[PDB]
Amino acid sequence: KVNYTDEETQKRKKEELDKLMEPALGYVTKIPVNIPSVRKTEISEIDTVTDESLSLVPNEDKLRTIANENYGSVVTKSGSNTMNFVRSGYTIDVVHYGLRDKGYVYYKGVHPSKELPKGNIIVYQGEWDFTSNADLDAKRPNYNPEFNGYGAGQRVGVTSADAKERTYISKFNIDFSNKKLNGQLLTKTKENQEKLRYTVEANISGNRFRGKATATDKTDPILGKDSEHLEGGLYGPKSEELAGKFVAHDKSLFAVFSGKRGNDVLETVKIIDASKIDLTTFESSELNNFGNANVLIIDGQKIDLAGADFKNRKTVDINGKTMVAIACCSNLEYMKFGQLWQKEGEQTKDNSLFLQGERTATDKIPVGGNYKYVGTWDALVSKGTNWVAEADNNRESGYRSEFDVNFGDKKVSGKLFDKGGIVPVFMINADIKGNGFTGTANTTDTGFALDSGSSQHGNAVFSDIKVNGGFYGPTAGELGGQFHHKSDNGSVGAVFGAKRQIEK
Ligand SMILES: C[As](C)(=O)[O-]
Repeated sequence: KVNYTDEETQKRKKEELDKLMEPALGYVTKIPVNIPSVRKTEISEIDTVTDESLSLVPNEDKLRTIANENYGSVVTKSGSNTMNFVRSGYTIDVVHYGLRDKGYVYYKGVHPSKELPKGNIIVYQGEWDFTSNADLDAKRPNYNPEFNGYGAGQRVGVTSADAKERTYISKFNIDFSNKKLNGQLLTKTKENQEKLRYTVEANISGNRFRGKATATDKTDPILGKDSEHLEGGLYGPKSEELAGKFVAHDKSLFAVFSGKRGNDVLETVKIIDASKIDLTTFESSELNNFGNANVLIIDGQKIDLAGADFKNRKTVDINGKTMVAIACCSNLEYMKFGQLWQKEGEQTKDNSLFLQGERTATDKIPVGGNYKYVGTWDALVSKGTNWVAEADNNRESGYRSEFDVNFGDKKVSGKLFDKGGIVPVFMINADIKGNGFTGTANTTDTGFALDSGSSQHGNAVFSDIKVNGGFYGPTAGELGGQFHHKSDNGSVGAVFGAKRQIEK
């Protein structure tokens, strides 16, 4: 009166929806509420969830604050009683009236899966929830057989919480051999009759899936619009569970869903490596990753690692912390490694090395043939003084990593050089198993001087340090790995990557 909104073109609307396809630990949206002069409020406030705690309900704090100041009553559904790695549902003020916030609908999960079942078709079952938009002109009946009260969905978004004695159940079939999923979102009445509301189809990439939800009944004034923007992820170390959301193409619905597979013991395969070595404790810890090795996830937030140079320094603010990553290399398409630390003004804290890669499928690991791989590496050795390897582009005399891989004998042989070194400082010997390798890193008998480069200073020696690595890319044309050891006799953390060679 008069109400002005931004004129959104169809192109802009698609772009907006496309943005919502970015993988994240979770997502949350506000339940729409009409201001007095408007007749329709779309679903518009859709935020990523970046915290990693399963006990934190997205925006429940914001809601309880408003509820309390208005004597409301907050109720929260998460599925916390069934799921171990995912949460899905709503937090809602059930005695809501007027123009104040009603609540939120969300999903989130922890430990995006780094191992998937090897193959076959696996069943996941869970629940789903939703909020509609608010619309006076959507033919939503004053009396609704499915939803409680007067004019459900008309002035305030209607939700799964408002249903009359109905349960909202989800079922999925994941075909891990073809990386495809299908599913059904159903409603069950008190008389135990099921009605299919949406069919879901999606493709799996990394530990995420992207696809669509097709409304089964387009005459439904609330659950009647298709989505071409469904996205979710597998969660748990071994894809024990899933969770995701979809947004109706007209922003008239935001649905979330969860799922859990049965107790059957399945064989799994590694799809992702993503970890870091702390350069003070020389301990390894896992990083969150969604299957894109060129994206570094810190505190549920992302750092693009790609850049114009051989290796690139990225500097990103994450929760008031200035993170710095030096990521190598531009010739590696399916993996990245390098340094990571917190910029503490002039100093630096939590110095670490990281490595990420997208594992080759086991059935694409070559069965025979001998290949050279060439790349570089990053390392810290400490034994009184510090010795360092910093990733570089000098194949002749730099910090070279060189490998001979014999796929026939399932052997990897590697050499890690110091700059100017004529003999390597580390020798790697490993066995190939599935899409990775494991073995040892050894210095020579009498090892290498901590360069310095001093005629009184010490020498470092390491014996049978455990090495873990993977093959990355469609046909294992890239390889990488790491090793770490903590000792008073000397310590080391090292990451390396290399690119398969062709004889020119
Ligand atoms: C193109 As890629 C290695 O980020 O899947």
